Amino acid sequence: GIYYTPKIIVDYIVKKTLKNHDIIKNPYPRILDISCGCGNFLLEVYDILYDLFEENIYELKKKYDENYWTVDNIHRHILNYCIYGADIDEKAISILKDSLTNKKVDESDIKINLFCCDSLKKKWRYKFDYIVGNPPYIGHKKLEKKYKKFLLEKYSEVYKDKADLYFCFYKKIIDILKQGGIGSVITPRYFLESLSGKDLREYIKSNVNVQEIVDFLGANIFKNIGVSSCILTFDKKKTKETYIDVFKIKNEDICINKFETLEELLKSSKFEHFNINQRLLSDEWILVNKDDETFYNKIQEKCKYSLEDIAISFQGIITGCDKAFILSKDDVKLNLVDDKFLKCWIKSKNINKYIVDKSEYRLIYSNDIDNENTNKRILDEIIGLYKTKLENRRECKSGIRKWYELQWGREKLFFERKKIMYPYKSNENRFAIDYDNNFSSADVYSFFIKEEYLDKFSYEYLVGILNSSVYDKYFKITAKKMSKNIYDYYPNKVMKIRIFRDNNYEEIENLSKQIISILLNKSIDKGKVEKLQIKMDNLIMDSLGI
DNA sequence: ATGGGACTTTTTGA
DNA sequence: TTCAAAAAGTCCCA
Ligand SMILES: OC[C@H]1O[C@@H](n2cnc3c(NCCCc4ccccc4)ncnc32)[C@H](O)[C@@H]1O
Ligand SMILES: [K+]
Ligand SMILES: [K+]
Repeated sequence: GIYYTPKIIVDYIVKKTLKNHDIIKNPYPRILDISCGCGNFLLEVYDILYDLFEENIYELKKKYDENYWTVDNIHRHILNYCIYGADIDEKAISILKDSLTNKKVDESDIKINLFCCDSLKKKWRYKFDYIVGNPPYIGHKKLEKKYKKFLLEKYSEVYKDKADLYFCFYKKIIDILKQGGIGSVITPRYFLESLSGKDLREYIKSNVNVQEIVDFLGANIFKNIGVSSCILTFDKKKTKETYIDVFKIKNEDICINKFETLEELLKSSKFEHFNINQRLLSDEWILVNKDDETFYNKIQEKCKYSLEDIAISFQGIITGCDKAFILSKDDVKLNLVDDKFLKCWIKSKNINKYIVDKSEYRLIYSNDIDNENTNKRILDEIIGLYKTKLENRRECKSGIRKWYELQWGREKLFFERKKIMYPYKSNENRFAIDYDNNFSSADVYSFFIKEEYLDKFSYEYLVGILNSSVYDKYFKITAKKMSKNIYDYYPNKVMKIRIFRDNNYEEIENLSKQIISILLNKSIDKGKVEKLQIKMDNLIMDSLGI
């Protein structure tokens, strides 16, 4: 339903927009929260406004109607002309209306600008000086399909495919912000790097000046909520400089109440600060300090190939109901399944650097079951146990897929070959050579080398550089940060990784072969692997001139 | 009970 | 026909 923003963040966002407002020049500022809820932001806006008017009451009295500008009239003026809110939930609006009314503690029917409505559909009849708040976050699975049709038709500039509802709130906030106005919101951080956020990033960069980005990375800002947050402050002021302040957290384990204010935390050693030229932003926003930019640019300039140039990428199997098709390799039910139907099956946790654990699970590649009479035992006793849920998959409702078939069985011959596999979400680079024809779900991605690039790049060389500390840091510069100690390792970024080939190729490959050989023996002395990795990292840093 | 850690399905638009 | 993206993740315990 409704999510509670921490008070320290609310106060920071309100101060960000109002701390330098010239109330003498403009005593009628319009401040709007478009998903105000119970008024976490708007009630704080009231307090800031009240002090602002009271500190300058005599100056306003002298400059303007001296009967209008009294301390006793500040409450009425704020509610009539300054505070605006919208929310879909009428109970929240009712509570906020009482809270705003009780700030005074009837005289005559004071009107409060609170709208119970869908903020994305409301005919907004004027623009606003300042916009603050915390919009709803709803992804592609959890957003109602009927509503998505409206968003795709009307918010197509920021919303396509797997985009999120809060993209549209960025759009609406920008569109109804007054010229010279200031907006400050807390949203998920994912749009900063995600493929879905590309159009939204283009919309922001070309319509507002981004003053500041506070990136909390994987820190837990909302207690008991699995989301990662950032704060964006932007304006429509005519400026020539357009440089962004970026505050990036250093330690994700920090608790947000370290000081009384967020400014103390931002200026502390817990955060790093650097500046980014908004004019230099491409479709991607590479937000790193100068040392990392130099590091990243050296590697990009030195590497003449990308993984996409040399490799074929694919996502793993999607059965659509794992419990129906995935069995423990020691399950007695597998005696019913001819081994021609059985594939080795691994999870993301089975991928280490350079090699995969031995599989403990088997997939029934049910697409190869010819019909329901020749293998009735498998259908009745294993797969049919989940027949109702299997029939509710989209391709079964439409008749594209039989009820016992895998939803997305892919191509078997893609998996039954030497290939490289990596987990879809990890704390570090973990690229392994698969020797055992392992299948996997979508928590593991795979690629193999194009035949015309085999004489330039071997699998052993590739897992060598890809698992190095250099490439771990290099990938994480632009990688999508998901939660604490987790990055997405998806092809839309993994395949952009650039690779090189030079005089160190042979020794890097040989070091990788030694690592693999040690990792695969029984009396495993894991320690020497670390020494070999350090030597390989030195060769790689020498190659890339870092 | 909360807060922190290990781990990751299938729905969905294109 | 069939690809790949998506954390207001999910679930557990001390
Ligand atoms: O969570 C943050 C706050 O945000 C409010 N809020 C959500 N969503 C809209 C909204 N429009 C989008 C509607 C999306 C939708 C479509 C179908 C069914 C259910 C939701 N407009 C104004 N406040 C909103 C919530 O009430 C809450 O207080
Ligand atoms: K006057
Ligand atoms: K988080």
